[PDB]
Amino acid sequence: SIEQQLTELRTTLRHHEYLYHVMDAPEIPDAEYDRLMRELRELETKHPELITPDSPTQRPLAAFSQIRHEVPMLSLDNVFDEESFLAFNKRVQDRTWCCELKLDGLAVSILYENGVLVSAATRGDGTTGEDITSNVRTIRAIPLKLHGENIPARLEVRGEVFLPQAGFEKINEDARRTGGKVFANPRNAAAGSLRQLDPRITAKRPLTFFCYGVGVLEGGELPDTHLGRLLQFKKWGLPVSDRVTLCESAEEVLAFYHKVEEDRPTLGFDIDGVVIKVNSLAQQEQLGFVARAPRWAVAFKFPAQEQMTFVRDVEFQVGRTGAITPVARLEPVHVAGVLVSNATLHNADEIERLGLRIGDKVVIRRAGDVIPQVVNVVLSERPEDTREVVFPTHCPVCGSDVERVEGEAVARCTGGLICGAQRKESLKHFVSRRAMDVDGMGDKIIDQLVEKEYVHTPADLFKLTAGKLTGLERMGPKSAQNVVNALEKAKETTFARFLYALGIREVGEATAAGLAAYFGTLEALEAASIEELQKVPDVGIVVASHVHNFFAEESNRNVISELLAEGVHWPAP
DNA sequence: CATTCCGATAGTGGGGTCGCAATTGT
DNA sequence: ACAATTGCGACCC
DNA sequence: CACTATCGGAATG
Ligand SMILES: NC(=O)c1cc2cc(Br)c(C(F)(F)F)nc2nc1N
Ligand SMILES: [Zn+2]
Repeated sequence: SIEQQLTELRTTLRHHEYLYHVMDAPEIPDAEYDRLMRELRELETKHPELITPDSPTQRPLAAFSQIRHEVPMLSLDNVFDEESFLAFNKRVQDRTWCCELKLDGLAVSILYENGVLVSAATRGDGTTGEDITSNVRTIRAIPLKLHGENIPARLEVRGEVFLPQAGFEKINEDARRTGGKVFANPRNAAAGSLRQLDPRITAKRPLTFFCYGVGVLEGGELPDTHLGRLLQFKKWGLPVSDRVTLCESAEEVLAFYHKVEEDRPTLGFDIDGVVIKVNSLAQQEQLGFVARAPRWAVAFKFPAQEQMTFVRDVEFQVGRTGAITPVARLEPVHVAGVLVSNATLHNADEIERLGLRIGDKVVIRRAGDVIPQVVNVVLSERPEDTREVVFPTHCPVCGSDVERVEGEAVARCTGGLICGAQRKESLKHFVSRRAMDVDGMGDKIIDQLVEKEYVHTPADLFKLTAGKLTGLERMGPKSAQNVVNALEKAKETTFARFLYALGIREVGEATAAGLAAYFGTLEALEAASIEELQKVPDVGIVVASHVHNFFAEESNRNVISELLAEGVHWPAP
């Protein structure tokens, strides 16, 4: 019953608050609480007459919980120049543009139920995000209540939370006065603001919001035009950029891009491109989505700001597949709002292309306004003393022979199971967000688990007890029990995540999804010949043979039978 | 047909902010 | 002792 | 978050 449903929710919420007052605790540390507050708002908005004056929603810091988005929040593929846009355009035609500023903030999804704001979440991994409702409620530009006609029963508004330049500078002024923490740039400051435990701190940071999209939608009368939906949003009280434009050709899109580039300094806030999307919702549904991103939109980026620094060293790091990746250690320099000290160098071939020597002066940028990249050596400034970058012929960790197969770029450690670096990075991978998802298990504790020889394969993680853990460096009684707990909860996975977690060569997230959908179960998968494997969409000789060799080797079957015995499971399909 | 091209994925890599709890300090 | 500082890892881009 | 070497399969002559 719904009367029964409300009291049950209200009673546990007031239990939590009473436990909190009585322990004079610094916060309700249980994620249950923010979740139950969400469940109770939903139910109460759904039955507005049954709301009581002293209901917990009518009003204690609480730990952040999570929100699943049935409609994924994905990424945008990038284009960096006019010719790449044209190739985007042709790809669309071959399978009207609404043109928008790409606000530099973070993505937030806000669920209104019957027009009443009920939750807000971050993107997370696309499916599951952080519940940040309490922080979002504080944002002046986001209404608690929609107003107007044909408001849908359920409307999930997607948008960008950002901090304008005057608000960023305001907060840094406050920090400088009161000896507080000074922020590096508006993008990373906006993300931080939204993750405060304490909504009252978020409230003093002048975050604003612009809508760009819809998630779930049930009821209402929205048009089939995306701009049309953005104008409806605005009729309902939601903030929408004054700059959303319709373009009828690729040439008009290019003029929009150049005009926004020219006007960038006058906007009052930061942006990192424009977003170009298929305006028609029915043309968007026909174009669909790749694993990572829609086929009907790109981000068209502006050129990234460059700076000069010099390379102090080049180190070679060992990956889980044995890959040896060079990394430049740079003299720290500021670039577009952040301190850059490192950049990948990809491979031996790239180093040769740059003709990079240790000591060289280099041009550096944040690729796509994010990730350090080395552009080129400045040869005319090369110092009298520089040193040759020698690629490792022996694994810097375990000592084994490095092998590079004829005509391929990547050089590997041949140590396999004896390599500690490989051991460590296979576990970091096993445990990662998109695989087994074990909270708390990062590089340091994995580094010790392996160094101390406590874990040899993944099933060993499930045997660790809190006592075994407490004794480690930077571990203790509470963090030990948190890890045993996380490991317990992570046993319930999915067939795809499990396949992904094993680190079969060439089998990453999308290919694991693929084998899982096709084979249904692990025994089918295990019994496949190289030939039935090649039937799976996007599985070819190379993937077939890795999948086959892997399941063929008893060690690998035992890893799995062991993880199965430690209690790892997923739903029968 | 062999060959080249291209869409998409796998497997690497970066910096900032902040919560929790280990540790240091008082 | 408990209070301040800070290592680590989650999570934003 | 990006780069891009690679894979698998579609386009070319
Ligand atoms: N950062 C931005 O301002 C922005 C981000 C978007 C992300 C996605 Br995913 C989309 C999609 F169209 F795919 F939903 N649109 C967007 N539009 C925008 N203006
Ligand atoms: Zn090695």
